[PDB]
Amino acid sequence: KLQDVVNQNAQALNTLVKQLSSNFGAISSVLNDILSRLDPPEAEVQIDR
Amino acid sequence: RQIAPGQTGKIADYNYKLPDDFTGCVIAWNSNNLDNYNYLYRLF
Repeated sequence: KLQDVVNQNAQALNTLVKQLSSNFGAISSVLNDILSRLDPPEAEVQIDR
Repeated sequence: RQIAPGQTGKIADYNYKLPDDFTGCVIAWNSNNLDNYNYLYRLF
């Protein structure tokens, strides 16, 4: 039970951090790319995604 | 085509720019029938 509770907290945080690598349909998952590759009026649509 | 939010070009960059959330209209017509190198714009 205790090792399971520690594992669930680990899997939740590990999933939550892994989500930062995902696109969600943006042009890059790296926020600093979107903010440098594209002009703000274009970029904001990808950032809002 | 430069006279809109989210555009780029010499006018839209260096001379006259509309806010990204501009709230109104743009109206145009050709002026050749009235206009002569007297009209100037910015390049630097």
